Amino acid sequence: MEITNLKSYKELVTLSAEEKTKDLKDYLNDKNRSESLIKKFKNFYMDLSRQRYSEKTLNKLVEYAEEVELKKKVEKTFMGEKVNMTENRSVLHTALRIPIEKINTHKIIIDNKNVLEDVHGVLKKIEKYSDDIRNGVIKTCKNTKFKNVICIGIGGSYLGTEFVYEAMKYYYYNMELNKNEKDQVNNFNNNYDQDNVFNVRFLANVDPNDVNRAIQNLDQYDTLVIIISKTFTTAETMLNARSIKKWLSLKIKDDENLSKHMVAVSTNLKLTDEFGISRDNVFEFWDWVGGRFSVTSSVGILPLSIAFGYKNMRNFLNGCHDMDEHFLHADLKENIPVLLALTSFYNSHFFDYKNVAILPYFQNLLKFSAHIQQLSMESNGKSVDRNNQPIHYNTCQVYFGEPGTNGQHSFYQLIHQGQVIPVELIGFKHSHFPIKFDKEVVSNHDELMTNFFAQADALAIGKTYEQVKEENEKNKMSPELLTHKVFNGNRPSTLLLFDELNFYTCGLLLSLYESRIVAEGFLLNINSFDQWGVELGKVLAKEVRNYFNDTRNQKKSNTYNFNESTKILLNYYLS
Amino acid sequence: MEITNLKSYKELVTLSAEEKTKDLKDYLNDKNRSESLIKKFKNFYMDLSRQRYSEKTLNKLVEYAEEVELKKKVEKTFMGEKVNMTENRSVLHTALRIPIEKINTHKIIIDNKNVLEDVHGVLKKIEKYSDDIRNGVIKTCKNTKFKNVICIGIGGSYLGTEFVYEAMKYYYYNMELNKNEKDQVNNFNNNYDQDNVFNVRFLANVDPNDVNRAIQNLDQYDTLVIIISKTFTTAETMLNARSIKKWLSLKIKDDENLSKHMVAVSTNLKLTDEFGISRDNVFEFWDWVGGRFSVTSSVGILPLSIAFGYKNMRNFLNGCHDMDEHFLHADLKENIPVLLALTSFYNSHFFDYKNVAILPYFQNLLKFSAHIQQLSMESNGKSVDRNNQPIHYNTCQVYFGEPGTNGQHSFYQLIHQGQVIPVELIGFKHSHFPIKFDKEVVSNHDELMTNFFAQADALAIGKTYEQVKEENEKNKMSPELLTHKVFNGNRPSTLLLFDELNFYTCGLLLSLYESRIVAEGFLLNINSFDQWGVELGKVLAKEVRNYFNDTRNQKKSNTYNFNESTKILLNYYLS
Repeated sequence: MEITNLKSYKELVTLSAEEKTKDLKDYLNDKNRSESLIKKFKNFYMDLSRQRYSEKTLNKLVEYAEEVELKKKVEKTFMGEKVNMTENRSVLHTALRIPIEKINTHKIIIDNKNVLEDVHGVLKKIEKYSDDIRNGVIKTCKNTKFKNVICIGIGGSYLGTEFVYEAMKYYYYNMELNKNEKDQVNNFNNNYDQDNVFNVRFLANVDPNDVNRAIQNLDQYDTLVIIISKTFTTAETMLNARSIKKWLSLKIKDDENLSKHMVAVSTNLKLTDEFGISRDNVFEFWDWVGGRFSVTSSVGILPLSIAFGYKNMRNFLNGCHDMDEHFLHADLKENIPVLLALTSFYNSHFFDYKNVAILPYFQNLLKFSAHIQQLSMESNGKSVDRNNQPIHYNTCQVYFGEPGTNGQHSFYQLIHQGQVIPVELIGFKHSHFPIKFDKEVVSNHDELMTNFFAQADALAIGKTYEQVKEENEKNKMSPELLTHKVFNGNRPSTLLLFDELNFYTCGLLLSLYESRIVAEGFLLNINSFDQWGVELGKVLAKEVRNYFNDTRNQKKSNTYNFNESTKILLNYYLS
Repeated sequence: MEITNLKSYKELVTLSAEEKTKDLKDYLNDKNRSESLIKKFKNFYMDLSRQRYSEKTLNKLVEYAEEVELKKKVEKTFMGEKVNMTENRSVLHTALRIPIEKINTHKIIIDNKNVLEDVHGVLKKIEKYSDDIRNGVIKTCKNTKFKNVICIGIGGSYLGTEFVYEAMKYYYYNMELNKNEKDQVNNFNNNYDQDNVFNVRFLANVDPNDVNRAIQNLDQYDTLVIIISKTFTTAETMLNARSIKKWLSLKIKDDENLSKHMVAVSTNLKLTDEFGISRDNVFEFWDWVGGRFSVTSSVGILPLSIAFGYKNMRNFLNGCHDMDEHFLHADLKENIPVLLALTSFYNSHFFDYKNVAILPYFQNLLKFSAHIQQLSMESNGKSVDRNNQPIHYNTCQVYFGEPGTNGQHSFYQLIHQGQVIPVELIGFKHSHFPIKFDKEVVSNHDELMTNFFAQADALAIGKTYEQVKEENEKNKMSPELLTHKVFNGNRPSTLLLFDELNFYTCGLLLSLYESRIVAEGFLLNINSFDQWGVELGKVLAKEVRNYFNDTRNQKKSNTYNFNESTKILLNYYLS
């Protein structure tokens, strides 16, 4: 039986029909409702009050989570049970961030071995290697300190890493290297050309234009190359790795010097060996770590500990861990990722809102949305349930976004007056670079933040035809045009307000979304952990590859059966 | 009367219901249909064959364009008629790219003046100024050549510019500065630290973290600052301008030296004067240039001619112009932007596909999607028709995307197996940085391109349960799991294949989308040219601004009426 047949789902269909006749502006006058829909965990508030439900409807959503046995399923995941039912695998990204003091108390036995011993064996290796790179114990072939890091990887092998890298770099440069303090503003004399300011680049696209971007103004002698691929056979990553090895070899000709400049994050020891990577330079991860959940494994912990130091990355892991513990243990009504997943499920299923806008009011979060896109869409963009039945109900929404105020000046016209798009706004009390001049009405960070509060309220409340008509008493615009100025309101939003974006809080933010996606897959009754949808395109691309090979070299080999359109475009492409 | 009442619309409702029972795989075996749905204009092919229509249904879409008088409306726009009916304004971004030889033959008289004289007066000023900056005639306060350009502007004042900047920079560095030739590959010795390699930065967010990113490792003495704002009062832009002027003044203390480092793109001559910008340093644009259509005015032409030289920008303008001429003059059945707009309208209205994925298989197009998002969403994300009637039918889709293969490794799981998302794939025959090693099966650019063809075909054809079952004869996966591997297909795509991404072709690409959006607004019967939806959020943010001002300074002023949730979060934010 499908989720749509559950008693609590059928009840939500009728409750949502009544919710559609209610205005958010009226709900926002109820202080009791606001107090119930605003939750606090550590250094942050989550505000669900601008969502189209009464406390009674949210209680029914909790009854739905109970009816699908969400807590039982989340617990099985954390315990190491084979919840990835199509690949028959465990899902243990949460084990990556369990701290050393819990190695025995929080043990997870897979194939008669405590997996936390493997987790910590790798983390100790990263701490040592990154400390050695940063202290100049490990040097380049010219006996100098490394200055650049090229990370080569696709999808999950870099998206999470780039999100964290861009989010944290200025906190690290400003608060740590430049020792900026909260009472001080206008730190324009901050130095960015000093020790341990690594020029980190992500070589993700197989497009050779991306190799061009990766190598731009870099000296091979200052560059460490990290190749991220579980199999060490990934087509794009490995072609990029071979290309970057050729670039390194333009200057670094000796194999032993070349091995000082290359590292791998992989388990294929045979292939890393063949590539010329030393054994001390291979960092492992496990099959129970999904690509889109891999940033807390060596995939992200190794390049981020090189860039920022292991101590900072340990704090990030503690953040992930504390949010994981909250997700597992908190009662559903007080469980932040669960309530966020229930809200998303409610908007998509009962209002048919098939989009989510991820809008952090923080420019350093410019790469967060791109990571959330894979994490959400690749996990939950499915059409077959956990009972192997093809399904027709809504699965994952389309996720998109740009940091505020950028997204605000780009596409909010549609968010206010076009199709309804639920938004998730993320804001902080403090900047990574506070600016304030004496004559200004507000600090620049306060100016940014006026929009964080106002946008959420404008979406919820709108502006009626009569309010537009009242303002027109002075404007005197032609009255037939007034309809163009109406804001219907009832456009939902979630507000996430943290005190500061530090390493610990960035961990809380990552785990919050990883937890939300895991909870949502169980609510949708789909497998969040596989990705069978990526196969067809790869198979067909291999056929085009062979055709390109035979055509470019004018050498017959393979049989081709291209459709009529592809034959016309291939002829143009190859002429 | 609404568009939904038109004879041809009512006919499309019934034709689309039959189209839903037809498979793209069958249509793709018809060479005649493929030849009809593949169009050629200059140096490119547009392939509409993987769209869910027969040639008969596309002819009905053309009858719909005729019934809404699309050609009459497009002609009125090009002629300078006040088609922006809510603001009573002309829409003349197409006049920005009319070449000098057509100044009289293609004249447009607005307020008894040929607007082409104003267009060319500004273009001549840009050519002279950019030539002078690039030849070192115009120097810094230290009598050296400028090295950096900080563009300060929001929304339309930078999105188009950043798209073109990122798209063209490597073509300019590789083909022009390094003189790379098409027969040669592996140009790893290309030099990027030479004359006229400008370090262009875009300061768009009011977040002070963006000021930090803009000034990172820059010397005030090498930096030219361009402030882009029609009114010179835009809150975010002007706070950023004041902040950057303070940063410049840390080293450049004299007003006359400060004026050598500052330029404005504005019409408010009183305010540019007050800011300390010299009269020769103010570049004008007109009210008939919409922000999201402003890249071909001084907004984009000035910073891009500094970065690349006016001659390159003149070729970009010629590209825009040639596509504009095609859009205006081509018969509807042979009109590329019209057919693209009709396809978009058809997918959204008749299939209820409310999303568009913009997927260029070219890393240098990494900023194209962000520009297309504003251009589409802000123009067409409306809910009131041209007859001032509130409407309930679909308007602009949600636009999103990442360049291929990046987007491919991120969210294509959903595009293949989750909700149906029409895609627009953009590819080139040549790279900006060709790479090829002797032992490789294909050049890196060919490897990228195998995916361009394969993805379009995989989306169209899918893979049936019986094809999955046949492959399982060897794999022997548990048979109940086979449903997870099915690809339903019939997922539509448009392919755009150009020979090369040069300045002229980048102009063709920009105009193609500007033309498509203009055509689509007329098909939707909405006003593509206004943006009343941005008002409410600004008004409410000003109230939060005053509250922040009174609270931070502990000084009473204004009356506040915040809802119950905002009061709770404001208290947290301010404590």
